[PDB]
Amino acid sequence: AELLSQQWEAGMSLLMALVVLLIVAGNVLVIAAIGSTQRLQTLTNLFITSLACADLVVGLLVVPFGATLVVRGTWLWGSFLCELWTSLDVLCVTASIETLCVIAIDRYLAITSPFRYQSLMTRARAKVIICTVWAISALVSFLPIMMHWWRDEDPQALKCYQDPGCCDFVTNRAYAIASSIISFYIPLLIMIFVALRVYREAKEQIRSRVMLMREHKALKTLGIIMGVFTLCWLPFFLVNIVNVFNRDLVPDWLFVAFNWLGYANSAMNPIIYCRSPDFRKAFKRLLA
Ligand SMILES: CC(C)CCC[C@@H](C)[C@H]1CC[C@H]2[C@@H]3CC=C4C[C@@H](OC(=O)CCC(=O)O)CC[C@]4(C)[C@H]3CC[C@]12C
Ligand SMILES: CCCCCCCCCC(=O)N(CCO)C[C@@H](O)[C@@H](O)[C@@H](O)[C@@H](O)CO
Ligand SMILES: CC(C)NC[C@H](O)c1ccc(O)c(O)c1
Ligand code: NA
Repeated sequence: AELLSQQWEAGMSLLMALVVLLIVAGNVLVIAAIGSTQRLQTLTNLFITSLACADLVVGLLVVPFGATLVVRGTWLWGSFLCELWTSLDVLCVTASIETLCVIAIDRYLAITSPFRYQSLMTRARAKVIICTVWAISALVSFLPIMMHWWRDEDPQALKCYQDPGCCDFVTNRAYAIASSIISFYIPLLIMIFVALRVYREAKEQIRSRVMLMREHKALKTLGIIMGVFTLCWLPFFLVNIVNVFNRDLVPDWLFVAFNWLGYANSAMNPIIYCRSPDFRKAFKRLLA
């Protein structure tokens, strides 16, 4: 029994250490590549930097803390840090999906009014966009959490809030539905709708020719970013709505799983950016 625990503990700590490393390595690379390569300092890559920062926070903060939880079987860090950890978790997913929308809108704009785009998109304005995203994201994630709008009346739940070694995010139905809709479902819809317009206007372009194939590989890359993010988080967000209506329909282990799949997504973008010649050559440079 104490052997089964020691085996599991150490093998899990390892897998965990790996995912931390993969996320932090991958995203530092992306930030450095962009930071040190003028060729890669497009306005669009500013949003990528932002998205990589969200993933970076998941790597440095979110995953390590949740790893100690998954490994040791309790929250070691006390109540305040549990709330902060919970916030940083919600913040990141919110910032990611909002930044993806911005990216999709940037691309729709550049593809359908290259001239208006030219005289409306500047570095100074791209920074305002990024900050506004983080501002709205913080607004929507921190305040209700710090202000306890999320808590439940149930005595089983009240037992967990009092237990300083419990860090379970048991929420009332109102918050479950609300935060899901506000932080994920609405920007998910917006992003899809916009990304389908981008696809249309890109296919009503085909009918120099190499200039247009290079742009279309880049577009499809962003496409994959958005698709993969959706697959990594939608199963969690459906299961979240469903629990509000029936806690028996979907097994608990699968609810935990879908959340980790969510965290896993922060590892993926740097791999996907390898489709691009420039990133790949910058990745070889840096790693020496
Ligand atoms: C909480 C949920 C419901 C919000 C989800 C919506 C966001 C994903 C998107 C939809 C459209 C985006 C907005 C579209 C345009 C802008 C203008 C943009 O930058 C500027 O206006 C710079 C102008 C300047 O100051 O000179 C600021 C961000 C903002 C509000 C964007 C921030 C994110 C928005 C609101
Ligand atoms: C952007 C996210 C914002 C979400 C804001 C949700 C705030 C709503 C707060 C809320 O709905 N409750 C108080 C929570 O402080 C009610 C719950 O406590 C509920 O458990 C009880 O009223 C039950 O008795 C239901 O019949
Ligand atoms: C393990 C818990 C803290 N993970 C929370 C999950 O990432 C989440 C993200 C956004 C939400 O709106 C939400 O309710 C829940
Ligand atoms: Na607790």
